Amino acid sequence: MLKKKQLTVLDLHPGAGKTRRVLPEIVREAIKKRLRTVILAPTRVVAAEMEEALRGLPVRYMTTAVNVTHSGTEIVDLMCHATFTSRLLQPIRVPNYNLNIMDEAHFTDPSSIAARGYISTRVEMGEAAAIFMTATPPGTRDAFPDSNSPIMDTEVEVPERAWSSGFDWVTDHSGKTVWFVPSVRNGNEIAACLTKAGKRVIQLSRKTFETEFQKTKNQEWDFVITTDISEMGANFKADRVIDSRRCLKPVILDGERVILAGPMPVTHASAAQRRGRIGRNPNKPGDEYMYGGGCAETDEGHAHWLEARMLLDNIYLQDGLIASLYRPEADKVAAIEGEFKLRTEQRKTFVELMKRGDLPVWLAYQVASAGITYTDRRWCFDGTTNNTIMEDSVPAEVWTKYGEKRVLKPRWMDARVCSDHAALKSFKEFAAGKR
Ligand SMILES: O=C1NC(=O)[C@]2(CCCNC2)N1
Repeated sequence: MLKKKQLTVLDLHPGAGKTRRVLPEIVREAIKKRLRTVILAPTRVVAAEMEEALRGLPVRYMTTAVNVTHSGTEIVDLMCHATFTSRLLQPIRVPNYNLNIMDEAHFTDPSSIAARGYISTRVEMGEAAAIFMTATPPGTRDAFPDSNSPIMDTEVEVPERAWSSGFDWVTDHSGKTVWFVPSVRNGNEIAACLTKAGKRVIQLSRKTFETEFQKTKNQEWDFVITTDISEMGANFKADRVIDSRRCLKPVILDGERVILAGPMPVTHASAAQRRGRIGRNPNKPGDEYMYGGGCAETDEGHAHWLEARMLLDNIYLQDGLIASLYRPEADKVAAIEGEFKLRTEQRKTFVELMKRGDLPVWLAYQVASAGITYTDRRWCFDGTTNNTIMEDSVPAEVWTKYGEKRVLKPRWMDARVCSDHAALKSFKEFAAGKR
């Protein structure tokens, strides 16, 4: 696999040992052949699990998730998918790695799609080798793959709201359950219902992932209520997965706004990864997987593929050449390579709105392409009245950096900035000029 001009997909079934058995062996061969290598982890939690599998090998951990003393003798670098894409965007010179390893290469976040595009382009050019590690490569139609031990698969109606009757099987369980919900607000309702019934619940989501995941190892729990973030390598000591088979889909309407569409069916890749959390112990057969819907190809027209094109159009590759998306996922968006290329100063603003502003890619691009500077927040209040952000069914208000109380009404409306309480509080802070 380590021969240049070669991209290998390592598609062993979930729990076959890609991370703990195959990855250390690849690292050893790369160090023997003096290949400057990058290892890309989807989350800080997977990076910490990788340090355990790679302990004793000279790897440089470019993450704050691991507390190791780097000697300077390392030719292998380990960083998160988002860190790699960020460093490509920023004016930091990233080495041109001879070997690129992506763990959980199925991740559909824009920074992961961009990383796959950049890497696969470098391989197509004959400049580098790559390895994509995932049980569910882009374009999988099988949601029931192999596992370490047999899983009991059951199609059943799954509640997506609080309940009093009709779902006795949910609370009649004596083990540990991982429940995938389409959104944070949906998770809150189900968690409140389980807690009222005397159950110990941990909730997980993108923003609180590292902190709450530690609670899954540190204390006894009955249920874990999570969003799709737990599809990226998160390991649990569970015996059942309850799967709504639903997700939210960010959609760009008329090229003017972003809505969160659905809940709608997940892809086969997500269903296989959610099911993949159980049946991982060969000595314990009979783990259950209860699913409450079918799969569909909801990644076509999904805003993340357009956002990944916005990122690759602003990453330098070679003169005016721009990286293409990784071929099996390239038709998920109708986009021309280069259409989102920004001039030097607008590009710098685009990077800063994402890095410091913490805004979604699409929204950061609308602001930067309009020729607005990072600290100028007048666009958060001058949008049409239909763009009024609402808090508790009344218009949201913020004190501007001028000491004037104004209704939050952005020129470009992106539902992700107000999808939950934490997202709205963070966007109010940005509109206030607090970061
Ligand atoms: O909202 C805006 N702030 C600004 O400085 C501009 C002025 C006119 C066009 N360039 C950007 N717009």
